[PDB]
Amino acid sequence: ASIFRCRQCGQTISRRDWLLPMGGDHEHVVFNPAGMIFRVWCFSLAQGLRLIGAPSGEFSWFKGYDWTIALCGQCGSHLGWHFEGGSQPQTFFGLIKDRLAEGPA
Ligand SMILES: O=C1CC[C@H](N2C(=O)c3ccccc3C2=O)C(=O)N1
Ligand SMILES: [Zn+2]
Repeated sequence: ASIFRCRQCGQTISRRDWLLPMGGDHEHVVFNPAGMIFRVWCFSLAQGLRLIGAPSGEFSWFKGYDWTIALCGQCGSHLGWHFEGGSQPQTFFGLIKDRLAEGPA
């Protein structure tokens, strides 16, 4: 199981080989201001998304990064966020682990 697809429609999104240990773990669990919990997996790279609007620094979970919502490009399901404007790396993807399906290439 080396590739991740959108759990709702099957759109190709990312790969196990593209997981990124930010802060020493690719997995981060975080809460938004509405108290929703997200088990976030960091990826260096993703595809098949649509990044919505312009970046925002408000409530950013990752120091020095601004965020844009990442929808599945096919079905519109909220898969995570694209993070940017930071350093080493300048950008990365934080994707919600239970909204993805993992399986064979
Ligand atoms: O790093 C992030 C990404 C965006 C995320 N976020 C949300 O998931 C959310 C839902 C409702 C209102 C405001 C927010 C918000 O800033 C958040 O809390 N931090
Ligand atoms: Zn989808």
